[PDB]
This record gives sequence, C-alpha cells and structure tokens, in this order.
Amino acid sequence: ARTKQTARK
Amino acid sequence: QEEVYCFCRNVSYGPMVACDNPACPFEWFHYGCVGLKQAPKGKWYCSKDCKEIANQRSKS
Ligand SMILES: [Zn+2]
Ligand SMILES: [Zn+2]
Repeated sequence: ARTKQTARK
Repeated sequence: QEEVYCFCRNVSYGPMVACDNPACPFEWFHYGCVGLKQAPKGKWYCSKDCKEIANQRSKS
C-alpha cells in the first residue's frame, strides 16, 4: 500500500 | 504541511499509509490513528475496516 511514514514519538 | 486524514480527524503526524481497499473512505491514514509500524512487509489497510471492507462480507 502507498505509505508515507516518519517514525512515532 | 498539515492535512487531516484518518478518522482521528487530526493531521498526518508522520507515520502513515494509504487505504489499499477498493473502497476505504480515504486513502491516507496515520499509524497513531490506526495500529501498525512502517506497515507490514507488503501492504496495510487504511483501517481495521479498510481491510475487512476489501474482504467484502467475510466471517473473518
Ligand atoms: Zn481505508
Ligand atoms: Zn488519524
């Protein structure tokens, strides 16, 4: 699936 | 940029994915919104439903 991530706090 | 996505009604924090379901009300959801990390090795479903919605009426 097309994803956009930036880790989690 | 700040844009709302998941039913969370809040903006895309950072960790997100798009509904890979023929329907899926939207096509962008946050991990904090849903439940996952970097999305499983393959494809994730916008939401616990976004997936079930793709299965289309299933006992699962
Ligand atoms: Zn969905
Ligand atoms: Zn959300």
